[PDB]
Amino acid sequence: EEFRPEMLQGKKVIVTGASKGIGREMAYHLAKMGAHVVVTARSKETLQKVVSHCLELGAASAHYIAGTMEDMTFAEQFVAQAGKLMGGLDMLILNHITNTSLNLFHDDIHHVRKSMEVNFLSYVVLTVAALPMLKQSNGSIVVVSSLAGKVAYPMVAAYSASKFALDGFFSSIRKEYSVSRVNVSITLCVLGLIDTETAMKAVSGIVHMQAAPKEECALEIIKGGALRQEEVYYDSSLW
Amino acid sequence: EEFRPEMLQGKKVIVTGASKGIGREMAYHLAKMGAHVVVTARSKETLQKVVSHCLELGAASAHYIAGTMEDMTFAEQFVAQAGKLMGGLDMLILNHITNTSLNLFHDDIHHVRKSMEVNFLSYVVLTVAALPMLKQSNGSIVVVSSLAGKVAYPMVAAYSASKFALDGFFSSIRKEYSVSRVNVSITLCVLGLIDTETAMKAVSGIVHMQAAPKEECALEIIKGGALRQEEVYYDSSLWT
Ligand SMILES: NC(=O)c1ccc[n+]([C@@H]2O[C@H](COP(=O)([O-])OP(=O)(O)OC[C@H]3O[C@@H](n4cnc5c(N)ncnc54)[C@H](OP(=O)(O)O)[C@@H]3O)[C@@H](O)[C@H]2O)c1
Ligand SMILES: NC(=O)c1ccc[n+]([C@@H]2O[C@H](COP(=O)([O-])OP(=O)(O)OC[C@H]3O[C@@H](n4cnc5c(N)ncnc54)[C@H](OP(=O)(O)O)[C@@H]3O)[C@@H](O)[C@H]2O)c1
Ligand SMILES: C1CCc2nnc([C@]34C[C@H]5C[C@H](C[C@H](C5)C3)C4)n2CC1
Ligand SMILES: C1CCc2nnc([C@]34C[C@H]5C[C@H](C[C@H](C5)C3)C4)n2CC1
Repeated sequence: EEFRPEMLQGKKVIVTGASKGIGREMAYHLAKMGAHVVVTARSKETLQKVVSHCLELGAASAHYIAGTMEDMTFAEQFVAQAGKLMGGLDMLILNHITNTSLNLFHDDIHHVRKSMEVNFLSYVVLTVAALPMLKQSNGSIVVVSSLAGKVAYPMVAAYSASKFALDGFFSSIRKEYSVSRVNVSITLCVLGLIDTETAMKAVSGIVHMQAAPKEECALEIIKGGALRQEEVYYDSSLW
Repeated sequence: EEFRPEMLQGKKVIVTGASKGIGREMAYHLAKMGAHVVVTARSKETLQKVVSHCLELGAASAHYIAGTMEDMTFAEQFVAQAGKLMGGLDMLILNHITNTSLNLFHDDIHHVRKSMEVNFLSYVVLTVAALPMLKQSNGSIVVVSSLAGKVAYPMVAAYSASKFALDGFFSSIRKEYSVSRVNVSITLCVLGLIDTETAMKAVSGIVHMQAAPKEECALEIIKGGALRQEEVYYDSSLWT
């Protein structure tokens, strides 16, 4: 089965970490495909500009809700609102991560914990909230992970710990979904370096892997989830 | 080259989740090799019985401290008290896990969180507490993981997630330590099914893998840590 931009046409999609970076690109991509979108992040400010340009790009719905994925109660409640706003859910793109930077690990448990809460725990919380709505549509769950979630790299240990956990968790749930009756697919994205603002600043003179375009990456994620692909790897050509 | 039971002789070792199972087996092995051991777990009474049989087995020191790795403060203070008792640390064997059982995941976020806290966070917290003592001894860290910490399996999703995190974190810290000046080794153990009491009860009649012996396991872990092996795989002869 080939991808067709129409596969997204009209679908009800949720995109977290959408105020910037790859998250925003997907929201615009989803708008250009005429989908319903609910974007979330902390920047109330930036989200509104993203919603508006989403309408201009052709989104069917284009709403936003702001709040921190540090608060599990928000993540839970947000999926309810987003489902109410759209009257259902087809696809849940889990993409937000707490800010991290390249640093040797010394004793920053605080970062290790916050990283695990925002990068891993909240995804499960959002997944638990979205599962019923997703079951009613035979929908899709999209987990945006990193190449550091498959291979441990120095200077990103805590972040790496969180992106592994997603692998362990969502890769098992996928197996349970199989012998259960759950028709919700789970696409895990293993991205290399992507030329987003925050990323490129963070790696500035440390190590160059030839980042790949955030526009093309954002689509390649959307493409995989549409095709119910088990996982997606963006520019392995660069590995 | 080969392991020699003396390599642990006199060494000051910590074993968590040592109140039973593979954790207890490691403490007894360590005493038989005549090392100093400080075991921790929640079971005050059971721990006392383990220290006693360790003295009998020939351990040099053989003490205990009781408490739950749910309280991050305890873990932090535990390594402090444990280092005073032995006057240093040579090897830190992280072995405890929160109770888990075969269950499809539905909405037990509570278990996901407790699993990450006990099976993963406390290990970092303990690792942080011991690094000075371990640097001062060019020591070793042993993280006891599962075949589920490398392959996703149904019914163990929360547990599996926690064991993946251990790999990602310690596998980087190992590489970080490589380019820093840190001579502390990190041994990751990927065990298959091991015939401990709780595991066999928890898997009974559901899963049919060839259980492997806890005595040989507990040793095969220690051998790995003694030789500063990056990781150890126990009875891979049972899976393929
Ligand atoms: N960029 C890469 O090279 C790369 C490589 C591999 C994997 N990835 C993965 O790709 C995803 C995004 O990459 P990126 O370049 O887009 O990062 P990014 O540009 O910094 O985007 C971060 C997003 O996450 C949100 N966010 C941060 N903290 C949040 C919090 N407490 N609560 C809610 N939202 C929060 C941000 O919104 P607010 O600031 O408004 O809170 C922001 O929209 C991530 O899942 C990453 O793991 C990226
Ligand atoms: N058993 C297997 O087949 C298998 C396979 C792969 C990997 N592993 C790993 O091998 C390690 C031990 O395996 P096992 O079968 O021997 O487990 P076990 O027999 O049940 O031993 C559990 C130990 O962990 C401690 N424990 C439980 N909750 C604790 C808590 N909140 N705080 C502190 N300690 C706690 C117990 O002491 P208290 O009850 O007194 O608290 C107990 O001494 C584990 O790290 C496991 O992940 C095991
Ligand atoms: C900001 C944090 C977001 C992020 N997610 N993955 C990465 C990578 C870190 C390094 C270098 C490169 C490939 C791989 C190992 C994954 C990019 N980053 C870095 C940018
Ligand atoms: C009780 C908790 C201890 C534990 N850790 N990993 C396992 C395994 C679960 C299943 C069957 C077998 C191989 C692999 C998949 C890992 C053992 N267990 C047994 C269950």
